[PDB]
Amino acid sequence: RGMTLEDDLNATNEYYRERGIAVIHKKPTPVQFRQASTTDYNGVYRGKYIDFEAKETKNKTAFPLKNFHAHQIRHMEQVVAHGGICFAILRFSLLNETYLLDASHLIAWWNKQEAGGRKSIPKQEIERHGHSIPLGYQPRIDYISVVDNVYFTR
Amino acid sequence: GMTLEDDLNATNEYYRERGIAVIHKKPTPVAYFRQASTTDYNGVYRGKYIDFEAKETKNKTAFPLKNFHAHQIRHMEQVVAHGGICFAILRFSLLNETYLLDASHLIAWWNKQEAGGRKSIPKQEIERHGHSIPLGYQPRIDYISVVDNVYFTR
Ligand SMILES: [Mg+2]
Ligand SMILES: [Mg+2]
Repeated sequence: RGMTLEDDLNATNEYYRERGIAVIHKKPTPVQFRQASTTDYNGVYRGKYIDFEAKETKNKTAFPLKNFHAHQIRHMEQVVAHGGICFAILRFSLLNETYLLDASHLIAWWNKQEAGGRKSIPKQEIERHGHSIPLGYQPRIDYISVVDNVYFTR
Repeated sequence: GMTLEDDLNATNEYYRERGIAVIHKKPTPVAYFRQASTTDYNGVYRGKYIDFEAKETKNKTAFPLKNFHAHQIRHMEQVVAHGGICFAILRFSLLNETYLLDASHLIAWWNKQEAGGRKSIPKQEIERHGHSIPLGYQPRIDYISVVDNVYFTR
């Protein structure tokens, strides 16, 4: 059960809410299936606005940018400009490795792609600029532990 | 668009395009319409989490609490506990009056119902504890001007 990144995040976000750690939800799918103009997850943690998109790939050496679209990137650009904590949770399924990558890096790669660059982010770039997320029983994907250390004054 | 919802859509689009704030209305949960587990609007402004519900009434002396449900109130309580800016935008359509009321007040009034309290908030109470929101061509409902003056230090 619960194999996909989406399933793991559902279990994780429910845990964070029920245990009083953070209030983050996956936005309902736009019906009136239309394509969303924002990222799928957002909420509040320590008074700050948290916003992220989560994608996974079977690729073992690079993360395909086709997993994202222009509107999501534009939205992330706006969130960053307004002081929100924005990132992508990227999983390499076949390696059981999940990373948190700040939106600034995803935005840059998306733009480079648009400028004629490669259409996938090399995994080494994600390891370099991103943060490995601890996996466990509960929460399954402890991305808040990473958010704490990266975006707040410990 | 004449409804409060339409006015907020036009207002939020303006705020995003002008680089003032990034706020969106969440899609309605779904040929069966599911009831939302959170309030309809959230986003970021000046690095803070913003969250609100917007309702309107044709009543000219009090705002019916039936316009909100338990799930939304509980969500607001959680947002407040986690340091977010949370409020309700209440519009008296026939008076052409729109107010911002902090969640703390809405929560208090809503919880008093089960105790035997009235099922509506007197407009006088909203004027007393709430804040009138300036109306215009663009933005139509300038609630961010109120948010900035009420939740941030000059
Ligand atoms: Mg999306
Ligand atoms: Mg709602």
